[PDB]
Amino acid sequence: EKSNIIRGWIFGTTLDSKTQSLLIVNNATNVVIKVCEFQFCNDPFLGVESEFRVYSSANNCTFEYVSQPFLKNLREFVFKNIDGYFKIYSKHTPINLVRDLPQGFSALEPLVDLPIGINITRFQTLLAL
Amino acid sequence: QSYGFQPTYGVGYQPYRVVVLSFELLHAPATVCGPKKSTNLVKNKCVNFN
Ligand SMILES: *[C@@H]1O[C@H](CO)[C@@H](O[C@@H]2O[C@H](CO)[C@@H](O)[C@H](O)[C@H]2NC(C)=O)[C@H](O)[C@H]1NC(C)=O
Ligand SMILES: *[C@@H]1O[C@H](CO)[C@@H](O)[C@H](O)[C@H]1NC(C)=O
Ligand SMILES: *[C@@H]1O[C@H](CO)[C@@H](O)[C@H](O)[C@H]1NC(C)=O
Repeated sequence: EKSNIIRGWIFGTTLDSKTQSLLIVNNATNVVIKVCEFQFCNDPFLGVESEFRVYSSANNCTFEYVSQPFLKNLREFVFKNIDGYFKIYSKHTPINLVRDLPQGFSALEPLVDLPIGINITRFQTLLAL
Repeated sequence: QSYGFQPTYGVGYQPYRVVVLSFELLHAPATVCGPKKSTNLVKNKCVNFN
């Protein structure tokens, strides 16, 4: 990271104005989590928050959550589905390497679990500059 | 039709407020539950615990 950039993720079976889906986003102040229908017309992005543009549209949502200012530097994640539960794990570690993942051992301690009860089959990353 | 809720009528005429609630099937993990008990702890005694 060293620069943020990667500010969230999008998940769902269909994310083009059909089928319920999930959304996870950050701006270093809080996490904002939604389970709502979306279309993502033009690939959300910062675009420069001197300049900002909101993603997709407001629609038939079913869940929400906000908490925890989320914070070379490397961060690690895991996402998985378990019969209705959506789990997220993570870790932090500063590194010297610049090419790719270094060696060494890293065990991801868990974050809070979400009992959404909706499938996921695709995902894509939110970005910023 | 507009309601004629005049005060000068009997109980049958007088307005009431109604709330109807229902719950969904177990297609996913539950999310609403009644409050759970939180009893005082015990130490150095043989006890049943949950
Ligand atoms: C960007 O950060 C701001 C904080 O400066 C977040 O503002 C909160 O947004 C949630 C969701 O709309 C509201 O419920 C809170 O009331 C807002 N806080 C304040 C102080 O207004 C905002 O959510 C963040 N946005 C993203 C995309 O992460
Ligand atoms: C909104 O989404 C929920 C998801 O379970 C669905 O049950 C409901 O029918 C949807 N409503 C509309 C108007 O699309
Ligand atoms: C996932 O999709 C299957 C069909 O492949 C469906 O039967 C099931 O109800 C869906 N479950 C969730 C949690 O979306």
